[PDB]
Amino acid sequence: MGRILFLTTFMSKGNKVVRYLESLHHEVVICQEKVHAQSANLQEIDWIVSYAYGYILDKEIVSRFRGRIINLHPSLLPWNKGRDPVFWSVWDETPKGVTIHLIDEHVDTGDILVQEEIAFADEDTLLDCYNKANQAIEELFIREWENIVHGRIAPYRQTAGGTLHFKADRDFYKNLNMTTVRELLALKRLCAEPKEKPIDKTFHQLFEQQVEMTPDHVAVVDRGQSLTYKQLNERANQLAHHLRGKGVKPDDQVAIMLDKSLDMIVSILAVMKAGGAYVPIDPDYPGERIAYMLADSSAAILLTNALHEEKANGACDIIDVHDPDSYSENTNNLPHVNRPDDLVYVMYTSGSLAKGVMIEHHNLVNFCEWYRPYFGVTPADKALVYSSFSFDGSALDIFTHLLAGAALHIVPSERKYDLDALNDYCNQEGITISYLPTGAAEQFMQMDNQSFRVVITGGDVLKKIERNGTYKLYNGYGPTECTIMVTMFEVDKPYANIPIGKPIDRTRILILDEALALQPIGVAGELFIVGEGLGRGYLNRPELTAEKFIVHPQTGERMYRTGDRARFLPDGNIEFLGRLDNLVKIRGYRIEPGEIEPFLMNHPLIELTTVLAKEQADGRKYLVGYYVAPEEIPHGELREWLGNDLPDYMIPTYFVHMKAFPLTANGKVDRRALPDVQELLGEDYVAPTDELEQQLAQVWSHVLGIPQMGIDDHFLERGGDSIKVMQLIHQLKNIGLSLRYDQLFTHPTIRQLKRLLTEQKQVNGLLEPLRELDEQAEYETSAVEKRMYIIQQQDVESIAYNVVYTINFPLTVDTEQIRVALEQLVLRHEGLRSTYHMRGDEIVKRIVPRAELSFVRQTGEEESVQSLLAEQIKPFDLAKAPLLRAGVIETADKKVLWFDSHHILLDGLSKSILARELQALLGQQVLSPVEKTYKSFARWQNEWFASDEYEQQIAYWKTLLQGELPAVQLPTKKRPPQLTFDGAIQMYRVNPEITRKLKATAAKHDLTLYMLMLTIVSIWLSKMNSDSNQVILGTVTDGRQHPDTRELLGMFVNTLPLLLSIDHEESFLHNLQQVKAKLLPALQNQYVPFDKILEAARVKREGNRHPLFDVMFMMQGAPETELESNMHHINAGISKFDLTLEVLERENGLNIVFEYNTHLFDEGMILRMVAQFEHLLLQAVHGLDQQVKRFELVTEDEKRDLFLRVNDTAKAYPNKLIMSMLEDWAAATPDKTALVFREQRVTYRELNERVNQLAHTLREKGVQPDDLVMLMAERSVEMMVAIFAVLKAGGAYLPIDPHSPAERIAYIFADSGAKLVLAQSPFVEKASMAEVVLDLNSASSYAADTSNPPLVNQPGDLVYVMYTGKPKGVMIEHGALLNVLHGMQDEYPLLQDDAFLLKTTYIFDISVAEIFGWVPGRGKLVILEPEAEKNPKAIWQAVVGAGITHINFVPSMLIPFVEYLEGRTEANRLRYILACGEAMPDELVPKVYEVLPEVKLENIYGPTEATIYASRYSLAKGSQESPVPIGKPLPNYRMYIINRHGQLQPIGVPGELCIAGASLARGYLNNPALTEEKFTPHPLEKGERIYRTGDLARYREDGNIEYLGRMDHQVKIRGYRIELDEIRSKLIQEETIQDAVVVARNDAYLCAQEWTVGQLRELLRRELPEYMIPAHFAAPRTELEATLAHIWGEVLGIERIGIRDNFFELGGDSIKGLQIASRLQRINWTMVINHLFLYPTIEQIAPFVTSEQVVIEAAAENLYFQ
Ligand SMILES: *P(=O)(O)OCC(C)(C)[C@@H](O)C(=O)NCCC(=O)NCCNC(=O)CNC(=O)[C@@H](NC=O)C(C)C
Repeated sequence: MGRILFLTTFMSKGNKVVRYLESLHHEVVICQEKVHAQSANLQEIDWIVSYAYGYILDKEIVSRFRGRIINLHPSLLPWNKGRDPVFWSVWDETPKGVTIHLIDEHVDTGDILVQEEIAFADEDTLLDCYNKANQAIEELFIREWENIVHGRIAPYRQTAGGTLHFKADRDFYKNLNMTTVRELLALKRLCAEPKEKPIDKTFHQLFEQQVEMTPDHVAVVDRGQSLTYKQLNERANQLAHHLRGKGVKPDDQVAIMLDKSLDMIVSILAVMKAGGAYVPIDPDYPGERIAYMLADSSAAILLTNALHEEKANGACDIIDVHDPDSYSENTNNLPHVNRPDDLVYVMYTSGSLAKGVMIEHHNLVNFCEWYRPYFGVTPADKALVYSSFSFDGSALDIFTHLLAGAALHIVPSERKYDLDALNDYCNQEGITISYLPTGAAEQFMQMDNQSFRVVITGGDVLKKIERNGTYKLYNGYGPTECTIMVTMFEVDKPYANIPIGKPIDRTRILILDEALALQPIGVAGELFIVGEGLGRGYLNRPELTAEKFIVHPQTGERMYRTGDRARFLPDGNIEFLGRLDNLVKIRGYRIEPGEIEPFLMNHPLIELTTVLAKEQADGRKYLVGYYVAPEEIPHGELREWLGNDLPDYMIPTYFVHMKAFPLTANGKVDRRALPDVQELLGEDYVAPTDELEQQLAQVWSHVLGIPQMGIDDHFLERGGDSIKVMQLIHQLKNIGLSLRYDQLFTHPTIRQLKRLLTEQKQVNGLLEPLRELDEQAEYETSAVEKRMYIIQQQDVESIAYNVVYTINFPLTVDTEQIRVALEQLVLRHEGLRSTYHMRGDEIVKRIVPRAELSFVRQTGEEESVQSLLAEQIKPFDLAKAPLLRAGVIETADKKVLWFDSHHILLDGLSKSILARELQALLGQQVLSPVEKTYKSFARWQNEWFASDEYEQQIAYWKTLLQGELPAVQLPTKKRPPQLTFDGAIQMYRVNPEITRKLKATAAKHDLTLYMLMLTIVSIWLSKMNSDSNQVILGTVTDGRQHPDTRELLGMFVNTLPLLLSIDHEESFLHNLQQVKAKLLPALQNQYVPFDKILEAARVKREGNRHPLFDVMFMMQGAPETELESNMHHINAGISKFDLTLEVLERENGLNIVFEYNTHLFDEGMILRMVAQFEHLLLQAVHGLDQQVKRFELVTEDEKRDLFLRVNDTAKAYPNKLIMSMLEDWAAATPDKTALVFREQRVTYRELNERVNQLAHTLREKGVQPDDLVMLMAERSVEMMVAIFAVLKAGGAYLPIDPHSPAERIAYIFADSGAKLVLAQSPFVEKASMAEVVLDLNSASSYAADTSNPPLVNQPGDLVYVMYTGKPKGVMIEHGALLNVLHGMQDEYPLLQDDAFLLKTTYIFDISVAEIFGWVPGRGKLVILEPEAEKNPKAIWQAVVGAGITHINFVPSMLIPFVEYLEGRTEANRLRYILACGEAMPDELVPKVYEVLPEVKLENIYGPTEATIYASRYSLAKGSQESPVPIGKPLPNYRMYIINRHGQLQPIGVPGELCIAGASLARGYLNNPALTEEKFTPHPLEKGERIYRTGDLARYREDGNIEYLGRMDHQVKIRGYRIELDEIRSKLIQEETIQDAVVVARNDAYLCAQEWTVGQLRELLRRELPEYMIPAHFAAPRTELEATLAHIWGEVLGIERIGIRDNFFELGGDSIKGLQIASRLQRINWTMVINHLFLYPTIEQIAPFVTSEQVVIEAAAENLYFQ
């Protein structure tokens, strides 16, 4: 032992490490603050252990305790030294690990003691990586601390190079903690600084270079006149000489007021050559505007003519461009005075006076030097100067193409607006490339153009892509402040939101938040531009330039504040989402009107769309949808068209039809000339006509929050939920009318609702208030409160039903104001002051006046917040208040408020109420005191349980949940024997777009979003349950039966079992309506407690699963407060059920949370399932009229992973047929041993020559290719001589067992119709009814010619016909046999020194692998004596004597061969024992490797219709494979597992195995019907055939297939499939291995050296589920067991309970355990309820618990009053 000073600052004081040190009987002194060398915290201490310790230790301390200071750093030092190490281990892509090192004078550079390499998953979030890393360094310390303190570990120095980081180095990569590793590394590439050459040129320099390259090329074309490059250059130099002499210096602002002409191009280049920048002034601008631009530009010279000279009013030195005295005689290039950082132009932006944007030379050059190579601009191109020279569009028109040698065509403003004339000019002049603004483009795309090859657009949101031309379409984005454009996208596909593209050269785009921090990919934010497009700024306006042109506080880079919202897509392109301020609020919903335009244009008749937001003086804002179409479209039609996938507040109130959209002169839609409309409520508004219709409309207005409802307005499509329907019903009770929850979906408008209720009379008393209970000592609990109490008492140390939520606050929030407000809520709500105790056998509640809240204040870092939180999640004692612990973890950037409650208090609605009231109290707002208490509701409901309605509702579940309920066997792992509540979480986010389509679809078809998701979940579960027609799942309801309990803090949620049906042969919409028809009756009987529902159903209690259902589907509405939207639910590693799906509406989308049992599902299994749910969800929302059968579960990524891991087996194999190999080999090695029968040896030559003779004798009998001759012979050399001779002649051999009954051979005589029969002498008389019968033992049936007969067979000719219920003839071709032989030879090679054993009967295909397995490789075939296959002695004698290396065994016959060999030590040459014919016992693998080491046991599978084999799995000496897979396909084999509808099944889901490839059979002989049934073409093979095996099989994660039995011989007990092999193995593992086999009989029931009677059930109970226990195969001892029998019997209701009786079998539940424990406490016995689940028998549990509470009698006995 020794004293240890534990130094931690951002970790806790009670960590696993400290407690482990205390467990070793150490004294751990913990200091969370600074320590000075003279601090008493440094005396008598032997070690110093640091762990997330802020502050650096003093120098004297490091030297004084040298070798005794130990730090726990969560990194693989030397990598990521310092702060935030785990995050930097990912972002900098460094090695991952953890290090226990020594402390030196520097930051984590000391010598290492131990180090471990941890691995992060790409799909793990950063927070997941933090927990994994911090746990690894803690467990490593627990593992090595003793080896350190005892000096058993030698410190080693660090490998040289690594990384160091500090505290503020992550303040930009925040907001990224929930982002996965792959998505983080992607955002890195998409937003990290790339490595390029700078710009050392100006435009005139580059233009003067191109002028020398294409001097005589036409440069500008105005009217019919033209100008070449040299002529343009010389005319500009003349004017620039005159300008520079007048007094133009760099950074001057010479203005130009000319119309589009040649003189404009000359003028522009003259200013730049002189040295200045040109300020374009439109000659048509107002006079005051012209003067402002001149005054602001500070221009002394004006380049105008005589038409626009008087528009200056003596404002500058006018230089007429038509006066010859304005041009010099110098046509030589001027001397250069400019720099790449000089102004080139100043264009003004009238964003409403204008602002002069200043652009420099290097900005334009970077754009021009990118434009030319991007679009391939050649000197052969033609572009038009379309845009006015007062906009940056003309810069792209003029400057980008002049640097490429192209020709500019000046567009007269007389045209330009006539897009028909522009298409003419473009066609008759061959214009190839140009830039058209968005509005003009979308109108030009309706023109027949053949000249353009590239058309670029940009300015407004581009939507239309359908064009009448062969030109490529490009979309661009960019503000004038950043040159012209910064991103470019090629419009290839149709897009809803056409991307603005990827950044251009020397330009980087960043999507940031309001704090200028990096947003994750997909999350929107402000577009920030960085690169060589950023100009100097605004002219004479430095304040605004500092506002938009900012330097980054963390990157030091100059950025432009675009003010636009955008998001990065995964591909790399940027998607424009709108302006950050142009968001309008319609019906209280902030929307972007531009999101509606793509849906309206998708209408078949609308070709142009623009949605505008207009306002009325009253305040209300309305959307107007302007559309261009051939004629008008009905208003309702447009409301229907948008209603298919848009909510109501985004459906415009008014629609305006237009012939053509007005365009501004800039090329954009006018958006101000668009006609106006008019306070009307629309055309679909029908006002109430009766008193009841107005009464209902006001109730509808109150619930849905919409004023002036319509008679034909749909409740669900205007915001109605389930709670809104129940509100409507309750508000109608106050009126006096009764509406059922189902009648709303059948009457979803006020019109129909009136017709239903107008015949009803107002009844009083329909809504009774809740009576407030008078003051009492104790209060009775509710049924759900009792149930939560019963659950917690099973394991009184469980956190499964603990409710943890965290909220991240800014550091400005007073931590005490939170505590104060939380302490107010403890007073306001009696639930926070309620304590639950037990009075006898009754659970009661007691309210306490005041309770003390636990508010722990801590300090932590980002990589410790979770582990600081995880230790605060401790069990609750339901007898102690406040039942809610809280606290605040303060980091350097946030304050994490946390609280932990119990589900007996905090349900879903209680969390929303608590967040609402905390946000009010934190806002210093008043809180009107509460009015009702949970004690009142409990009494109300406990009384309602004795009503008549309750008896009606309990009959619904008794008449429904009784019978053989559905069985959902999800593809899980092996179910643990007990119950596991260990779990994890995976999340799937549905984007806001699909979320709208899901909601709009549900509303359109009288459904809620919950009903729609429930069907998708039901279909998802059904398809995983082998396409079941019925499923069972669970859900949760609010449980607020009395309407006065919606503001109370308590547990109300009730659990409902949902029995649903899915018809795969019908549409999604059909199943959607039938799901509603099964949910609504359940919601009408929803208030029966779940424990009573189970009892009424008379359900089992199988310990491997949960009652009634195993999967739960929950849905919570959107957050009502902002404090609620910023809350985070914590799982803490608990899964209450096998799988839970919760759909949470967050941020206009859907966050679907997958809570799963970690013992039943892996991370990869869940990742496949969340991807399959998305696959079905997208398939369904886009396939409503489609049948559910046509939806596929497997994803394209799973289809391609299954191919690569399984069906990628193609390998080119030689086409030399097996006969030609015997010829080729015999000629090479003629006297080498080929056959060995008994003690005689045949050589290749002897075999070949003997085979040749019988071949010639066969040819003269009419043996032609694809002719069949039957064989009746036993194991001999003649059989081998026969078989090979059949093939040499050209035919195929048909094996016929010679000892077959005459009826069988007659059948195969008829079906084959074959005439020839090669038989042995004892069987010639059996072939009596043939034609040509030859005795193989008579030299008459042989000939003299030892010559090899000619080759007459082709790779597609039949080689044998194996017969298999009347047998059928499987026809096998040559190349089929050649492929399985080459594959087996490539896998299990038989070489020259190796051999085979002929032991399988030739009426079995496995024999063929022995008949021919030796020919490739030139081995030998030892022919086992006939009937010796049953004698393992004779078998063994052969392998030892002949050196047999390849042997085939049926698993049943390998058992007697593994025996006998037990003990024998004779040497062996065996190499492969290939097993096939039946399922391999899991116990045989070790038995084989024990008796015969060095052998390689291999399990092979293959039907006769796939030659011989098809799949193989190599068993290893590890002996750990319980499934015993049949394996993966062989070379050029492909296997598929399909469902009942022909779809590929995913991993784990069972289906029918199917085969495909080269070694497939040609078909059944004389049975084309069966050939068409079992050999079918399939889209998986692209029209090629597949063989239906008829065997059930499942895919494994490895890829190896598992044999599940024949589909027509499948055993199912109560729906669940039975694996009878797993039953026998669990029965054989005992000592008495009688090896009894289990089989199923029908009465359907399972039946199967010890007097085991019913005790074997107890053995098969702790390993197998009750549905896989074979049905057919009182002695209380002490006073304790005698007592236990009485309490059990009295509670369970059973008489004479004996020990060794299963408590749960006797009807036990977690409720009856609490009763049994309660009765036992009053007699001072102590039983733990969890022990009942571990020791379900009395003799088992009586010692393992049932301790006594010691009673004493003393203290003060005698008193003496002095
Ligand atoms: P015993 O186990 O032998 O007897 C059987 C019974 C019926 C007693 C027992 O098995 C039982 O009660 N089963 C049902 C338990 C159940 O349904 N628990 C679910 C409770 N609801 C939730 O966990 C989720 N509800 C919420 O409101 C959460 N919202 C989101 O998570 C809150 C935590 C906010």
